[PDB]
Amino acid sequence: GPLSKKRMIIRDGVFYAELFEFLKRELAEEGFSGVSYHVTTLRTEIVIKATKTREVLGVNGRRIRELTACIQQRFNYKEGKLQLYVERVEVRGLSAMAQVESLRFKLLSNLQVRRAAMGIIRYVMESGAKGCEVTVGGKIKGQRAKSMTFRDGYMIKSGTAHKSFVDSACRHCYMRAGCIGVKVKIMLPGDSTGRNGPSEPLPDVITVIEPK
Amino acid sequence: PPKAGQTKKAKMEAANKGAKKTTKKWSKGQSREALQNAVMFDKETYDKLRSEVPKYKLITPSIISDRLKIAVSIAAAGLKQLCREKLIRLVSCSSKTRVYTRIVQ
Amino acid sequence: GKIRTKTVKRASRQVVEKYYSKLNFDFYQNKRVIMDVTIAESKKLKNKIAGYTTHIMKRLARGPVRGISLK
Amino acid sequence: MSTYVPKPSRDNVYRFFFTEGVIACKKDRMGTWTGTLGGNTFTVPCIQVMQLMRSLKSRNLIKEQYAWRHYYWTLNDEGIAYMRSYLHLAPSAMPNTQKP
Amino acid sequence: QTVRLTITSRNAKAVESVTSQLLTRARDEKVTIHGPVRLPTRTLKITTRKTPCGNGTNTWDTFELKIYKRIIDLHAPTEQVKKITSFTMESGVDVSITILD
Amino acid sequence: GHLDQWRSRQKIGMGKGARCCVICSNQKALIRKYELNVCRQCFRENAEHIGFTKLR
RNA sequence: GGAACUUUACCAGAUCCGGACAGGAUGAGAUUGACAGAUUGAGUGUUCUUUCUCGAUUCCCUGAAUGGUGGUGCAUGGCCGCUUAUGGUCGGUGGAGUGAUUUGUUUGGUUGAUUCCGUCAACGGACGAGAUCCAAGCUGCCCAGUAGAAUUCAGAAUUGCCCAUAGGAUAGCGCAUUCGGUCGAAUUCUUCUCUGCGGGAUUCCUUUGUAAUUGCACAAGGUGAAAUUUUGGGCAACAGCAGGUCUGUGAUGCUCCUCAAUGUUCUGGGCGACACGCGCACUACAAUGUCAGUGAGAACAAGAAAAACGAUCGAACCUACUUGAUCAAAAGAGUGGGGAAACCCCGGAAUCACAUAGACCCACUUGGGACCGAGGAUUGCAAUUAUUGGUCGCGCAACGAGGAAUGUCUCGUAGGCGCAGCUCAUCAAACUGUGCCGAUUACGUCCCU
Ligand SMILES: [K+]
Ligand SMILES: [K+]
Ligand SMILES: [K+]
Ligand SMILES: [K+]
Ligand SMILES: [K+]
Ligand SMILES: [K+]
Ligand SMILES: [K+]
Ligand SMILES: [K+]
Ligand SMILES: [Mg+2]
Ligand SMILES: [Mg+2]
Ligand SMILES: [Mg+2]
Ligand SMILES: [Mg+2]
Ligand SMILES: [Mg+2]
Ligand SMILES: [Mg+2]
Ligand SMILES: [Mg+2]
Ligand SMILES: [Mg+2]
Ligand SMILES: [Mg+2]
Ligand SMILES: [Mg+2]
Ligand SMILES: [Mg+2]
Ligand SMILES: [Mg+2]
Ligand code: NA
Ligand code: NA
Ligand code: NA
Ligand code: NA
Repeated sequence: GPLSKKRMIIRDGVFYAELFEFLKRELAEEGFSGVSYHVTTLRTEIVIKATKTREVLGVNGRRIRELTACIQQRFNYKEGKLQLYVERVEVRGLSAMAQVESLRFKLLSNLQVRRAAMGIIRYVMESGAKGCEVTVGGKIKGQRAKSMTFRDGYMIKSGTAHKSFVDSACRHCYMRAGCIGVKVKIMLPGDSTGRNGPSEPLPDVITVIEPK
Repeated sequence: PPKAGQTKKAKMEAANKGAKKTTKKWSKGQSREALQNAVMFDKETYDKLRSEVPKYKLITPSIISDRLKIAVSIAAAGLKQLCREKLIRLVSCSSKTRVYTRIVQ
Repeated sequence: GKIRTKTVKRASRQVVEKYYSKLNFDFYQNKRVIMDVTIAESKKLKNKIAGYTTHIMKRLARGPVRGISLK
Repeated sequence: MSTYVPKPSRDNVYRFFFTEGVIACKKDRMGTWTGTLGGNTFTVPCIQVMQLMRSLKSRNLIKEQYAWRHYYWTLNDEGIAYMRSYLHLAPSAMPNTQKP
Repeated sequence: QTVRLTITSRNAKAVESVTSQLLTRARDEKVTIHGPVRLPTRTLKITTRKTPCGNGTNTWDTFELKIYKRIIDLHAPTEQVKKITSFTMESGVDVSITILD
Repeated sequence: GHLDQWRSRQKIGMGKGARCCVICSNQKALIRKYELNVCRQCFRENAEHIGFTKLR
């Protein structure tokens, strides 16, 4: 029987959740910045966003075919019905998932916490971001655990508008003494096109037309 | 947990063994006298209903029971009969409640 | 409690400065002017601005108002 | 549910692993794993294929990923060469991921 | 021969940016149309505790998922209908072809 | 012999032992509504990717 | 976190290695698996007797490794709760101090509001508040063969003289009413319903009101569907807590066990065990009632399955109708429909109503059903420690309004009343929502916290 329309979207959501999780673990070393799919009658067209496009494709498209085999076998895709593409992030410093993975890799490379977190913040605001906040917590200064937050710029924290103007991501960094949690929130600037911006004015800002 | 200080197992055991019954009765109560109401009509009681119950300004099954020392179930039955013979008239009526009154002249 | 916050008061002072000639003593015609000379995500704030612009205009007709500069 | 894998079933699993450079198997002790191997199809218990990939991973012949009760194993360059030696396939034979 | 066009999606904006396109393409095809009906919006509700351990005030999390559905009935042949539907939709919108008798 | 005795109750496939969590294979506090079969704790982390949004 | 097995972490016992890999001793006989008898709780090759089968996958021992609902939340991540439901918080440059620090961020009025106006050694900013978002009410366009309505033809029903076993009150004074099975046609339309963007409300209007001696505002009334954060929620800063969780995870450091295991399965039991104390509910103590009838009548919602199995559908899931029925309930069957605005469904919920001329009549009583006995059916691999209904018994079990104390609440609210989802093979005195009937009191204060 056809699944109820309320059961088809649940299946579609659960499938995307698993697909997102698989690529997060597989493409952690690259700046995996989301995945989108477009199911048509002929194929599926799964598209992967990452900062290091060359590292996810491999040589002569080796790794992207390994990922295609992974998804094909997991979800039982007939041959030729699944296609995978990878596209580059327009602004690397405006992606919280790419910046949080960069920060986690810095910490695992024995970088200093204040130096690494500060280095992320400058790069984020060199890219045109309105604000940025980086949080690092865990066993940084000894047996006792402390959480240190570094801020710069604007950042709204209340209401629902902060879910469309702020890009956020968190990661677990497993160090020798224990796991360390890193959070990166980036307040996106507005865009006329909306390609890498919320594309709407701030909910509280009120501009007045200059008389002509 | 609030583990009581210096409380024994013998202290525990003696506490539950003495905790049966005893403390109760937080209300005064103020018992009442029983109501001896007849469930069927006697000759003299039925005579009162046919004569004394009319020419009452307000007639109600609970009132008649308070006068003739009878149950309300048969007090209402007699009132329905007195209406069938037009001795009393029914002013207010429902399934649960009936009000009667004496006829004029 | 119906105080106009500083976002409404500042924006309504900007509108009076820029479009004093077009404004009036009534809410509904002024609110129409506020609709196209302002960009805001919220209709409620545009409604509160139109209410305070009319309050400024009634204040201006009686005398000068601090915070409003008309050349 | 036994980990005493047969030699023919190990060879069939290794043949699928070389033909398709990846094997995806569900993490459950009951249940069975299904593969094609070009023509027809074959089935082996999930615990047995997981047992084979434990050996390969401990020998650094595969890389292992796990997400949502599902395993993902991929042969590496040393693992591919071992499969050619074990399956006795002639040189220049490569998996569909390697093949253009 | 009436053909039924069923559109359903999670996105309110995308669910009718295809119905408007389907309505427009058929108007360019001059095929008589029974207007797009907005079927009732069904909300999927899941209410769970916020905590992972059962400590503190018992606070809950109400999660909602809305489904938007539209239908267009048009008197057009299968070939003509396939022309109307042969264009790129957005992600997360599925369109169903159904023939009514 | 021992092979048949192994996991006999599990192959029956009824009760809370049969049902587990599709993300972490946990048998406690499972959301079976809409056939999600997701933990209540795993749901709150994956609710946005599935499509559920937190309003009112 | 409603535990029959499982879950399950505990207890009494029995299996398996799910000890990868590396180095050695065996080895094409390394090993695997087993019918019969007995060992055993086990027609459990667990082991044993006896052999057959398998085949280089494995066994033996040394290190190692893995797994764990093992410890430690006082080693941690993440999330949550709380401080803390109020209005709070922080730089830069300038001023003041030897300095911690201070000013800004202050007093006056106002506001739920560090909300505004004014003043000013501060000037410029940032976050929280507000704004934003989601649902309700009023309304626009769109819209229907998954929603409906009004007419016109036909077909059928009532039809006028009627005064209840006592029969009051309550609209009618060109064409008389009905008839979702009469499963009848035709035509017209969007009054109800569906809904993606809109509109609409803001102190907008008025006081010879308060205040004003600029202002920011306030109170009554008006307009209005709505009259003050419109109503109800969601989000919610900065600083913390040795708050909770290592029993959510393939989140995790250190440490513990690791082949008669703290791993993992299987059998059985336990989590339920009762002199007792406490939290939170359910049912009551009756007549503004209990029974037995009859009427009119909601809203939110849920409904079936795979790379399995049979011939792309078809069965699981929910139901309606009929039957069982030539005689109890609960059942059991057959047919059809529904992937869910399509079937359930014109969603016949219970409070409620009844001038029902119904029974009871103040009593631990036809109140109240605790407790227990016997029959029967259903769910399940398994019902004993009653799984759950239904039938007849018990009702002589307390309980007649509850001491000191104490919880929550301001209008479609409290209280009452059901219904759905969720846990769910079976099982709500639970929670999460939903609608139904619907008040008393206050429009305050800083006495208590
Ligand atoms: K279900
Ligand atoms: K377990
Ligand atoms: K913590
Ligand atoms: K505060
Ligand atoms: K100084
Ligand atoms: K006040
Ligand atoms: K909160
Ligand atoms: K905090
Ligand atoms: Mg803000
Ligand atoms: Mg707010
Ligand atoms: Mg139970
Ligand atoms: Mg265990
Ligand atoms: Mg664990
Ligand atoms: Mg703690
Ligand atoms: Mg200060
Ligand atoms: Mg504070
Ligand atoms: Mg057991
Ligand atoms: Mg318990
Ligand atoms: Mg019984
Ligand atoms: Mg519970
Ligand atoms: Na200074
Ligand atoms: Na300063
Ligand atoms: Na641990
Ligand atoms: Na006080």
